[PDB]
Amino acid sequence: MTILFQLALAALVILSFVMVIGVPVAYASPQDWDRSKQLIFLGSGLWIALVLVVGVLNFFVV
Amino acid sequence: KLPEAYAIFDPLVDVLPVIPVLFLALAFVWQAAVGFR
Amino acid sequence: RIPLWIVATVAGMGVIVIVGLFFYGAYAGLGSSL
Amino acid sequence: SANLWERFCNWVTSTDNRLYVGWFGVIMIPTLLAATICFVIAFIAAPPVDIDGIREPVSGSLLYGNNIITGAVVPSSNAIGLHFYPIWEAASLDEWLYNGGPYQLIIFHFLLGASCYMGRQWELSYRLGMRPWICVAYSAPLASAFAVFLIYPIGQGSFSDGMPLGISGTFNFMIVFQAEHNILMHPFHQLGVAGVFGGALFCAMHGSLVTSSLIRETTETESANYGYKFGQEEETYNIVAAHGYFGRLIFQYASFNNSRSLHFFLAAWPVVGVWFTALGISTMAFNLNGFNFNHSVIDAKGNVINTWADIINRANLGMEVMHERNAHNFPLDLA
Amino acid sequence: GTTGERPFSDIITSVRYWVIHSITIPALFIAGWLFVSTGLAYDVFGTPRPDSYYAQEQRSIPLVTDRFEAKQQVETFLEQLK
Amino acid sequence: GWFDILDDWLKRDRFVFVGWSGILLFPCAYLALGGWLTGTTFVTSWYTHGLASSYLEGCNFLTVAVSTPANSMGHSLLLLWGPEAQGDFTRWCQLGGLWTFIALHGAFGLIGFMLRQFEIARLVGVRPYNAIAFSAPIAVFVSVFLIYPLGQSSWFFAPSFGVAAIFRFLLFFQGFHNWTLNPFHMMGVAGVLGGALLCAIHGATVENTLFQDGEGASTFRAFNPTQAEETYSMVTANRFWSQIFGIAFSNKRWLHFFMLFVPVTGLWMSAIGVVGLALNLRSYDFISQEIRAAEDPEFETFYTKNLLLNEGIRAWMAPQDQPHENFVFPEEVLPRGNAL
Amino acid sequence: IAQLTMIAMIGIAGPMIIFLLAVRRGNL
Amino acid sequence: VSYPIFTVRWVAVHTLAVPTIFFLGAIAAMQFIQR
Amino acid sequence: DQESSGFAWWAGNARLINLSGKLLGAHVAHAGLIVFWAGAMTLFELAHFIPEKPMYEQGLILIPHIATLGWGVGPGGEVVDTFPFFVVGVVHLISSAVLGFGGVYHAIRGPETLEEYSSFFGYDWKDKNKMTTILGFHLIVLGIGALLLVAKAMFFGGLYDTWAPGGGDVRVITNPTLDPRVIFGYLLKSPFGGEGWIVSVNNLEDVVGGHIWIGLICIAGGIWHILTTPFGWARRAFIWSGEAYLSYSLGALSMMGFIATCFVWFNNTVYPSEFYGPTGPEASQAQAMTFLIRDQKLGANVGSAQGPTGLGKYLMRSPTGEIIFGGETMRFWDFRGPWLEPLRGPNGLDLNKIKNDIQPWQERRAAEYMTHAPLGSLNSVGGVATEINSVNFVSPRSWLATSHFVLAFFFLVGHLWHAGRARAAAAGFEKGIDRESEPVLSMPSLD
Ligand code: CLA
Ligand code: CLA
Ligand code: CLA
Ligand code: CLA
Ligand code: CLA
Ligand code: CLA
Ligand SMILES: CC1=C(/C=C/C(C)=C/C=C/C(C)=C/C=C/C=C(C)/C=C/C=C(C)/C=C/C2=C(C)CCCC2(C)C)C(C)(C)CCC1
Ligand SMILES: CC1=C(/C=C/C(C)=C/C=C/C(C)=C/C=C/C=C(C)/C=C/C=C(C)/C=C/C2=C(C)CCCC2(C)C)C(C)(C)CCC1
Ligand SMILES: [Ca+2]
Ligand SMILES: [Cl-]
Ligand SMILES: [Fe+2]
Repeated sequence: MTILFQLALAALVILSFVMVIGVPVAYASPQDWDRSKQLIFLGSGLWIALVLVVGVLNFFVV
Repeated sequence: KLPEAYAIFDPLVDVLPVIPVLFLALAFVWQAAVGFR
Repeated sequence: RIPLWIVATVAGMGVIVIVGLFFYGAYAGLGSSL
Repeated sequence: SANLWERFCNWVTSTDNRLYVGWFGVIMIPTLLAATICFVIAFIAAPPVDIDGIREPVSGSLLYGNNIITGAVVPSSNAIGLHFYPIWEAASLDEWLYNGGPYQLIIFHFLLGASCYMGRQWELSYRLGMRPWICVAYSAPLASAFAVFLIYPIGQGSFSDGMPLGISGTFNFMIVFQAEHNILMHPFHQLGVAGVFGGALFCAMHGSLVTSSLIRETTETESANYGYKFGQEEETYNIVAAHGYFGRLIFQYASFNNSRSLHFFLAAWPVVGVWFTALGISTMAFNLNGFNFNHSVIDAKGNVINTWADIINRANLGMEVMHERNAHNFPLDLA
Repeated sequence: GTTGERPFSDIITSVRYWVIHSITIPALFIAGWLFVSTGLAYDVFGTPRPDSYYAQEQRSIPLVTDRFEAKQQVETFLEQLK
Repeated sequence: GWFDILDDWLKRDRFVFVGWSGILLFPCAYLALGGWLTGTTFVTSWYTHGLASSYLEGCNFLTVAVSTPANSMGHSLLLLWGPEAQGDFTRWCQLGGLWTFIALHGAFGLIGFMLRQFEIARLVGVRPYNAIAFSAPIAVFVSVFLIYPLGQSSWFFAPSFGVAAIFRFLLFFQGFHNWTLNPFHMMGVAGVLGGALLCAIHGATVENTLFQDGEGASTFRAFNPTQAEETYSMVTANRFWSQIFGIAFSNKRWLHFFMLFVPVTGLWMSAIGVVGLALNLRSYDFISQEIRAAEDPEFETFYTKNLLLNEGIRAWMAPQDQPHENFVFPEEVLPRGNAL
Repeated sequence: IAQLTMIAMIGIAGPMIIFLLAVRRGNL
Repeated sequence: VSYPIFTVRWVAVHTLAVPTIFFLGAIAAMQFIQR
Repeated sequence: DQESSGFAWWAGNARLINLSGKLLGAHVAHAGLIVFWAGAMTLFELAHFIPEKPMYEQGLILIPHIATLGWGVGPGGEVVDTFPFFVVGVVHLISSAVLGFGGVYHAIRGPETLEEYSSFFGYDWKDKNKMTTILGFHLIVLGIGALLLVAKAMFFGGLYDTWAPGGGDVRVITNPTLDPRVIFGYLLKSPFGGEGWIVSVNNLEDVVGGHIWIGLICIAGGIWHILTTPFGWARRAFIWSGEAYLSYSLGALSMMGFIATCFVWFNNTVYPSEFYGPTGPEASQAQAMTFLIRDQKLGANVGSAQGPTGLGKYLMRSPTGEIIFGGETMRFWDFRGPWLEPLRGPNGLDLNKIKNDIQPWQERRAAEYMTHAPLGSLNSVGGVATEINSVNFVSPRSWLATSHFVLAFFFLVGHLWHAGRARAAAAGFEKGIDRESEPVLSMPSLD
């Protein structure tokens, strides 16, 4: 539960760091954002579940 | 202080506040890269 | 050839770092008050 | 009559008036005449004012023992604080002159008018088809009168703490300020002196560079000034020769060649610097004072090793400890 | 608009430049650092170390009081373990 | 002849023009700047003023400084190899040799620089009004950092090189010389203050009275580096001020000469005032005022008020500000109002 | 203790997201 | 063009450039002295 | 698309004056930075927050904003649960990512203009209706917000009422002043000493009540603009352009910035001295309290004590007859405060209560506030400029007040600047005098 929480919360940080540097260069070079429109979508969708994971999961650790 | 669990992020949260300033800064990194058009 | 805009943003952060070290030194050094 | 009011508005706004009485002017002209007329009478004949609310009248007018340098119009009483004290608030004028009523009548009308004076510096520029912004340069000196005549008093809780209207009275405002805020050790004041020193500096630079690079069109025994006619087409000085000299004094890229960039800098510098100085007084009006490095550097045992910052504190204490002799009854000066 | 000197822009960009200064700059830095950190600076400038303003007990200042025999007077101030 | 060859070389148009003048300017100008930067970080003012004055001791950019020599030194030039330091360097440092160093060097450096302007002016063939102007700053430096202390007991009372170390110079002058009440200091400020006005006011008048010579908003590019027409409506400017202030220029040649005059005259006056403070011939009091204040205890002006502020400044500062006087002012002798 | 570790990365991040664009050359 | 290296400009640039860094290094070190 | 042949680099953002879409990214990306801050700062504050210690002694300025809305605090501003703080902080911080996404998106991928990618969102500056309407939408969003407060106070928990009968405490307002005569009365109040205008609000009923009125009055105007166009004068009076609109909103913020500076400096109610520090006047008052209290214990008769000037060491009279504290503190006789009120009578400070009803909690309140006046230095050294280092402190009320006067000011310059530009832009000369047709040259000589 705890490590499980620190995983979700900690991974959620690296995804953000990755997501943050990503989306930019994404819409940036139109070399796609059609193939990456796929990547970004998964990052975005993923992120939300994560927040919800850490959200609900918070009430069990603290 | 930060709820017991998140304590591991104490240090992280220590720098968050200053970020906004960075953006005003970046805008300059950019223009420089794009040769002040 | 090293792109100018990089020479700057690098030499730049480099100064905020040293000048920032000075500001930290103000709450620890001899110039402290403690 | 094309319509009286229609006409009135055409006159007021007329750009053919010797002095452009504008829309802002309609407020300016009266407020400024009141401020000026009340001042001149005050400064010459007003009687002593109990500035510190402790029944210890300070006479500051010529007819009551003052000379131009010492004389001044004294601030409203401290008994009054920030309360509005219009003549119709006094049992009599005798009472109004004693509590420093004239001071408010003056500062309020002046600050009011001096603002409209800004509003006007815009209007005329509009009626004449010229770019605005001149009025924005004048926002600095105005923003100061405001800081020194209103912000500081609001902040400090009384108009009696506003800068007096007189030479020596001003030095008083300064000397005490320094003691209570240690302004010389505040970033904003420093930026202020940079702007003022700098201004005067640059004012001299430009002035000389230009005047020294004027195209000859005058006799050896004829005022070099005549070499210019009001309403000329071409320039009267070699801005390329100017830049040529100045570029060699220091070094080329550190010299202006664009008259427009030169003049922007020329305006930008002082105005920006004074803006900060005005924000300094407006900021130290809420007690966020200058750097306090008292007893910072201390030795290996704990002894206090003085710096010039400390020698400054002593001079400040002297001021603190002696200003307003009889006004304090308690330990801390929180007012 | 020009003189003999090689346009700074070109130099600050030349990989040769950095190849040289990446060595030179930090060089100078680490030197001065050591200048302070080795206590050498204190002796080059007679500047007191945190434990050398006063003698343990004394609370008086080592004020130089006469020009000509000044150097001599200063030396004696260092004496009282000041 | 080598001379003309030596010349030739010097007056050669480089990035940083050297010139004959440079032979004096650069050596000094660099030494002055160097000595300051050195003391600011390394030399102390302990043996001199009982003060920490360098980064090495803990001072920050505001509190650091190259403090004057002891009062014992008197007006001694304090040469590295003179009777004081005796060739020794470290001692020199501790006796404030670095002050007369920066002082005297920078002094020559201001001579060299003005000469430069004069030399470069001549070459480029322009009038020397940039040199005339610079007389003003020389006068200030000369009267304040040299003439002044030359009239006092010693270099110790000259302004020490440093930010804060200069603020006390200000406070001192108020407290001891009541300098703010001096006719010459006033003219001084009227000029610097009034000069920083012409600066700002003229600048804005130009930028907002410009003709359109481009299609852009950023009108900076729209400028002809190569003369021709006036870039701003001198005729419009005249009418503006003539209607808002009542008075307005109308002879750029005069408007610009005026700008040289105002601040250079101001600084010249502020100098004379100080040349007088050297002999302590100050503008301290108004006798008619003092006489009435003596006989009549209810007479109070913003002037009398100030003088009391001075008494406090002198009494509470003198002790740690003039160490050589071994002042001891018992708590009971210290002037103070009620409560504070 | 030394969360300077943090700053550092989030610091070279700003310039990075434009640099990679200087490489993928496009839309600056 | 065929620009030179050691020039007058270079000398100057170093007279200020070299010492500076040496000081910035010195000062940076002081930030750790104590008592 | 846009470069130097638009505007100069340093005026870059003005190149977006006519690209609705991108100009949306900016506003959506920016609004992100504010949430980011609010969020990221709260956690910074909490990360340093020490429960058993005054908030004002910790450089807090957001946690005290939450505390006022009745969150994590209880009796006398005692901090009970730090959760609401952590929550408010993280939530914002998250939403910053959501907004930031949209911003970045609308500014570098999505449509560069809107008018075509949807005529509902695309807009025309000179479109008096689109403008009056979008304005109308926002006038409603803000209106709902004003009620979002009225709700928290009346239904969801309350607010921190320092005037609490039993002594400062979270209280549920269930009786908002709705009487217009009173509510709007405030606007007709002098802004000078005593009558303080808006800043004189001194009880939560009016606060809550007044917000009820604003919420409605606000949404009402939101609908009205949705359903209308500026009349005639409204049109022959204003300038209709992208800049001109900005300017108007610039002067508006400026003014609100000055009003805010005075609120945090003077107001006791919506800015509880329990979370922020004691007010300027409140602290000077406390010194008098402290010493009248002390010396009275040493056997001094405060009522008849004569000070150096012959005015009254401890108690004197104001200009209209009321009994107030003496000393330089005579200037703050308009100060009212929970701790000091119980000593006031119908004629001001009552010599009998002062003589035997002073309570210990008051003595220490006066002492606390006396030693925490809003005096300090830039480097945060609490006290008078001549003080010594040791007590690292600068009242939150000082920080807030200064920061906002600077911002408020520069914005008034911003106003003048953007308004001056708009008027020249409209008539059309903001780029120079027509070399050919130089207006001045067609006017008679006044000479
Ligand atoms: C605008 C309102 C505002 C206010 C009122 C405060 C108030 C406060 N902050 Mg916060 N802060 C803010 C915005 C604000 N902050 C923002 C936007 C950030 C993100 C960068 C932060 C980040 C922050 C941090 C990281 C910390 C604080 C802390 C604090 C507290 C201590 C203050 C201090 O030490 O100041 C000292 C600061 C200064 C003296 C800086 C003055 C700078 C001015 C504005 C610059 C003037 C220059 C001018 C712009 C030049 C341009 C001119 C040119 C164009 C010509 C104080 C309660 C501290 C805390 O909580 O600890 C107790 C703390 O550690 N703040
Ligand atoms: C060319 C520019 C220049 C100038 C004008 C000065 C000027 C000065 N220096 Mg500086 N100096 C310079 C460059 C310069 N310096 C440089 C580049 C350095 C770094 C090496 C220094 C390092 C330096 C130090 C370390 C010191 C000075 C000091 C001084 C001051 C007094 C020294 C003195 O008494 O000289 C006397 C002048 C001469 C030697 C000129 C003699 C010229 C004639 C024509 C030659 C005749 C010679 C012949 C042998 C004599 C026959 C006579 C017979 C009876 C014996 C003086 C203001 C001192 C100071 O600041 O004191 C507080 C000091 O301690 N300087
Ligand atoms: C309500 C907010 C607001 C908005 C939306 C705008 C919007 C606009 N402004 Mg206005 N402005 C405002 C407030 C605002 N302004 C205020 C309050 C002032 C008074 C100072 C001004 C003064 C102003 C001027 C003087 C000009 C504009 C211009 C413009 C236009 C182009 C933008 C630009 O030039 O970016 C480019 C931005 C920059 C180069 C950034 C400068 C950075 C500032 C000065 C530093 C602030 C210091 C910071 C806090 C310190 C942090 C530390 C650092 C080391 C990290 C744009 C329409 C320009 C124009 O063309 O007019 C139509 C123009 O020339 N504005
Ligand atoms: C408040 C902040 C701010 C904002 C929101 C904007 C916004 C905008 N600017 Mg302005 N600008 C600013 C400050 C700002 N600016 C300042 C201070 C200056 C003066 C230095 C300028 C100078 C300026 C110029 C000179 C120009 C603009 C232009 C533009 C527009 C196009 C963007 C672009 O060119 O992308 C280019 C794209 C990139 C190279 C990528 C940069 C990286 C992205 C945007 C950041 C990613 C952020 C974060 C790390 C990731 C979040 C991800 C997460 C949500 C998952 C856009 C509306 C342009 C215009 O007029 O529009 C046509 C233009 O020419 N701006
Ligand atoms: C500032 C507010 C704002 C505004 C005015 C717009 C406006 C627009 N967006 Mg952008 N957007 C925003 C924020 C905003 N967006 C943010 C923060 C993000 C990141 C998540 C995006 C992401 C985004 C994408 C990915 C796309 C757009 C597109 C568009 C355009 C088409 C309309 C549309 O999407 O309808 C959508 C449908 C609706 C009208 C329903 C919205 C209802 C939601 C569920 C409720 C929102 C609730 C709100 C918070 C509370 C208000 C309630 C209160 C009154 C009681 C339109 C110009 C599209 C485009 O580019 O096409 C041209 C597109 O593909 N936007
Ligand atoms: C803040 C958002 C907001 C904004 C930006 C607007 C904007 C506008 N409104 Mg709307 N309005 C709003 C909210 C808003 N309104 C709300 C909430 C309501 C419901 C009460 C209304 C009701 C309303 C009506 C009934 C009308 C407008 C009209 C207008 C338009 C012209 C207004 C004008 O000329 O004023 C300038 C007005 C003057 C010449 C009078 C100056 C005198 C002021 C009031 C007093 C002096 C001010 C002083 C400095 C402040 C101190 C405080 C005071 C209490 C002592 C303008 C587009 C008009 C229109 O064209 O309709 C479509 C119109 O007839 N509005
Ligand atoms: C990490 C993280 C996060 C986030 C983040 C973000 C969102 C960020 C951003 C960031 C950014 C946004 C950054 C930036 C940076 C920047 C910089 C670092 C810059 C710099 C610059 C410079 C240095 C410059 C310079 C110059 C000069 C001086 C001159 C002129 C030119 C130029 C401009 C070049 C989170 C919370 C999730 C969690 C944890 C982690
Ligand atoms: C257009 C543009 C621009 C701008 C930009 C912007 C304005 C941006 C923004 C952005 C943003 C606005 C962003 C945001 C982001 C965010 C994020 C990314 C977040 C995250 C978060 C998290 C992750 C959380 C969580 C947590 C918790 C709860 C606790 C513990 C810790 C943590 C932190 C983990 C510029 C100038 C550059 C340039 C030009 C263009
Ligand atoms: Ca932490
Ligand atoms: Cl006084
Ligand atoms: Fe000019």
